[PDB]
Amino acid sequence: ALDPLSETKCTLKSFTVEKGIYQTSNFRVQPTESIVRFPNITNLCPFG
Amino acid sequence: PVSMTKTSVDCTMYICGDSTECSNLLLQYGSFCTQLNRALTGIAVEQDKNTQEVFAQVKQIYKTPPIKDFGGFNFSQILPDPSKSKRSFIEDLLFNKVTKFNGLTVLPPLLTDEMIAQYTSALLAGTITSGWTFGAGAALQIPFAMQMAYRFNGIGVTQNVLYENQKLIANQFNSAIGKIQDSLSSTASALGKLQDVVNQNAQALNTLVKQLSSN
Amino acid sequence: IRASANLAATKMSECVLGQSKRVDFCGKGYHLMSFPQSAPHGVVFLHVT
Amino acid sequence: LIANQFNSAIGKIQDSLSSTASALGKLQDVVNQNAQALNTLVKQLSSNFGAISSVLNDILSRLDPPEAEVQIDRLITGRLQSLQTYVTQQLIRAAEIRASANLAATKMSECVLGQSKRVDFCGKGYHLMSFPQSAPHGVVFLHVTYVPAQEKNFTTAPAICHDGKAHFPREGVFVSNGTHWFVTQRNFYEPQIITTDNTFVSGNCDVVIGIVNNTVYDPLQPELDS
Amino acid sequence: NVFQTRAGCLIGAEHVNNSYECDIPIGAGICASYQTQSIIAYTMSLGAENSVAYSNNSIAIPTNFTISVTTEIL
Ligand SMILES: *[C@@H]1O[C@H](CO[C@@H]2O[C@@H](C)[C@@H](O)[C@@H](O)[C@@H]2O)[C@@H](O[C@@H]2O[C@H](CO)[C@@H](O[C@@H]3O[C@H](CO[C@H]4O[C@H](CO)[C@@H](O)[C@H](O)[C@@H]4O)[C@@H](O)[C@H](O[C@H]4O[C@H](CO)[C@@H](O)[C@H](O)[C@@H]4O)[C@@H]3O)[C@H](O)[C@H]2NC(C)=O)[C@H](O)[C@H]1NC(C)=O
Ligand SMILES: *[C@@H]1O[C@H](CO)[C@@H](O[C@@H]2O[C@H](CO)[C@@H](O)[C@H](O)[C@H]2NC(C)=O)[C@H](O)[C@H]1NC(C)=O
Ligand SMILES: *[C@@H]1O[C@H](CO)[C@@H](O[C@@H]2O[C@H](CO)[C@@H](O)[C@H](O)[C@H]2NC(C)=O)[C@H](O)[C@H]1NC(C)=O
Ligand SMILES: *[C@@H]1O[C@H](CO)[C@@H](O[C@@H]2O[C@H](CO)[C@@H](O)[C@H](O)[C@H]2NC(C)=O)[C@H](O)[C@H]1NC(C)=O
Ligand SMILES: *[C@@H]1O[C@H](CO)[C@@H](O[C@@H]2O[C@H](CO)[C@@H](O)[C@H](O)[C@H]2NC(C)=O)[C@H](O)[C@H]1NC(C)=O
Ligand SMILES: *[C@@H]1O[C@H](CO)[C@@H](O)[C@H](O)[C@H]1NC(C)=O
Ligand SMILES: *[C@@H]1O[C@H](CO)[C@@H](O)[C@H](O)[C@H]1NC(C)=O
Ligand SMILES: *[C@@H]1O[C@H](CO)[C@@H](O)[C@H](O)[C@H]1NC(C)=O
Repeated sequence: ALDPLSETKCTLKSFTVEKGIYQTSNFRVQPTESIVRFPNITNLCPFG
Repeated sequence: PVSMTKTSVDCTMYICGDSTECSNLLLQYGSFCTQLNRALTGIAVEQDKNTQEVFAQVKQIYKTPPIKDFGGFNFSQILPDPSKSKRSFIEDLLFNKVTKFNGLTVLPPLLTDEMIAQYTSALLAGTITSGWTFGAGAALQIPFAMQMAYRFNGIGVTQNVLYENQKLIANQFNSAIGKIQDSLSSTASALGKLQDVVNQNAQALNTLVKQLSSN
Repeated sequence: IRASANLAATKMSECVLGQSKRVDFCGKGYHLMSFPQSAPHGVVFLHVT
Repeated sequence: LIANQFNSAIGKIQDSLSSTASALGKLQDVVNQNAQALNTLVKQLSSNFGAISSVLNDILSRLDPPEAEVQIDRLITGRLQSLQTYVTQQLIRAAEIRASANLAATKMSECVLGQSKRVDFCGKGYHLMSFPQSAPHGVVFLHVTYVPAQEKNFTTAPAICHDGKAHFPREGVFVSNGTHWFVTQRNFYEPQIITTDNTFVSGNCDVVIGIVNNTVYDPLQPELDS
Repeated sequence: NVFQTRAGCLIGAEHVNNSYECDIPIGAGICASYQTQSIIAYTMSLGAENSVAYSNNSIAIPTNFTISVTTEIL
């Protein structure tokens, strides 16, 4: 994960890479918040 | 058909999209997906090689002169239309008779449709002005009324058949082209073969997507 | 597709860049010439016979 | 000259081959792909496939048959699935070679054993003849082709009138150098005086488009006068 | 130093106005190469354009030839 050259070496399982275009990874935006929602009930459930 | 839609698939996110717990379990299956992702890559490159070999048979991009004095032969429906993508009239009909978040991406082709039309302009440009010679060497301009008289000389028909019938043959060829337009214009069943390639690929991916719903 | 491409590549090689003498290779009849026309994911020929 | 051109032509093949290792990319790809196939095939043996270990002997040492058979089954369906993929890969790849061989078998049939007239079947240019040369897992051809080199513009006309009859070239096309009209073969400028033995008569001037006036020599008249 | 192409957002490459032969394909007719040094991306050439001096009364007939030898591998 050092740099996009290092990625190519890691994917090709080699320390030398030729001319060309290499598909190596997948850009993915990471999540930034956590959203937890449930309908507001205040009734304690009567398992008792 | 010449090329397939250059489909590309991501192994992990198709199978375990946004899941660390699932990607680890996939790793115990070794190099399976690296193989799959490789094979589809091998197809993808070959597609551009296919298009490269079919069209890019000529070294220099030729252009027809403004003079259209082809002894009566009317190409204006197959030569590129300068007033539009520089595509011929008959080309447009062909384009018009033919018709996601799970890692199923499409890579764009190397030679784009505008690019292709330049090749098919040259091959047509060399064919009309130069005959066969532009394939074997330096393109030699030949008067078109001459060139038929070689082609007729090529099927055991004496030259003097052409020139003595130059006017008629021109009309027949000119009229011949027109009926192609009507044939193409009327029915979309003319282009079944190309349509078949897309539909199969659409089904293949369409089937591929639906399998995500199975238990 | 790959085989079809070569056949296409072949056809534009002999039948466009020249005048093929293979009967029923450039359409029914004694071949004269052909013109390619592009198409989505394929090629279309107009064999003049 | 043709001798020297061919000899020198042969020599350049050495240098292109001697210097450029990528001139033989195709064959090298065949080996590399197969080498990749086997290596992947070998490596799968290290995969656990969900089994407690990827070393078959380890399981049998550690587990009694009632349980090990479950783990062993996991490896079996995996590795067997791996051969399935590899064997399948070979078959398609084999057919790809199979078309190549048949195409190769073809090219030696027409192009080597004869003189193909399929343009661009035997390398760029009008084809002459060719030689095969062996190679690892493949063959290499040295197509000898005729490619014209130097051009000159000339003014042409599809026919000429002598006595009002239309004359056409028996083989070749008409040209002029500006003052005199010449017939020449199609792929190498070689003029000759246009005479009755070069041309055949068909129709008359009033139909041909672009016909031009000229003088056609008769070989026989001087013999009669003499 | 960011180039937007139909295939996506290309980072790290200079865009060049000139055309050359394709060295690394990219997509959408864009081909890249390493040239003097940096990585450049450009609209790939289809070759040198060459009009033909067509007319209705002109003929172009070779006066000299070559014999070439082409290596083809299968
Ligand atoms: C089924 O019955 C179980 C028996 O309880 C009786 O029956 C039910 C029906 C109720 O009516 C109940 O009120 C009856 O007493 C029942 O188990 C009981 O569950 C509740 C809730 O979980 C427990 O209450 C908890 O109390 C502790 C207090 O702990 C201190 O006191 C105890 C006394 O024994 C000491 O042992 C401890 O060490 C502590 O010193 C609370 O800490 C705890 O958490 C929260 O509650 C208080 C306010 O109540 C808050 O202030 C705290 O900060 C916490 O936020 C519970 O409140 C009760 O102890 C437990 N009974 C016994 C005997 O342990 C069960 O829940 C019923 N329902 C089921 C099983 O579904
Ligand atoms: C070649 O054919 C095209 C159409 O087949 C001709 O364009 C037509 O020209 C006439 C005028 O004579 C117009 O009335 C039509 O509307 C045109 N049709 C189209 C589709 O543009 C063109 O003139 C012909 N050229 C030659 C040299 O014969
Ligand atoms: C065209 O070619 C002819 C060859 O037939 C040239 O005519 C000859 O020119 C030489 C040079 O002085 C004379 O010695 C010959 O007597 C000419 N032949 C005849 C039959 O007159 C002619 O000069 C060339 N013209 C051009 C413009 O190239
Ligand atoms: C070839 O030469 C003949 C003469 O032998 C030309 O015939 C002349 O044609 C014009 C046009 O109709 C007539 O007005 C003359 O009367 C014709 N000449 C004679 C002597 O009758 C003929 O035109 C020439 N061909 C070309 C293409 O120039
Ligand atoms: C045809 O071209 C060949 C080369 O392609 C010419 O051969 C050369 O001729 C020159 C004379 O000026 C010699 O110095 C060279 O040694 C020749 N080359 C070889 C390889 O032998 C030839 O002269 C040309 N012929 C014509 C008629 O133009
Ligand atoms: C013939 O004339 C055209 C006119 O532009 C020119 O481009 C071409 O080079 C000429 N051919 C030769 C062999 O000089
Ligand atoms: C060639 O076209 C010109 C028009 O520019 C015309 O004057 C001449 O007669 C034509 N010649 C032939 C042989 O078609
Ligand atoms: C190409 O030249 C134009 C000026 O005509 C300029 O606006 C553009 O930025 C240039 N592009 C490159 C890549 O140099």
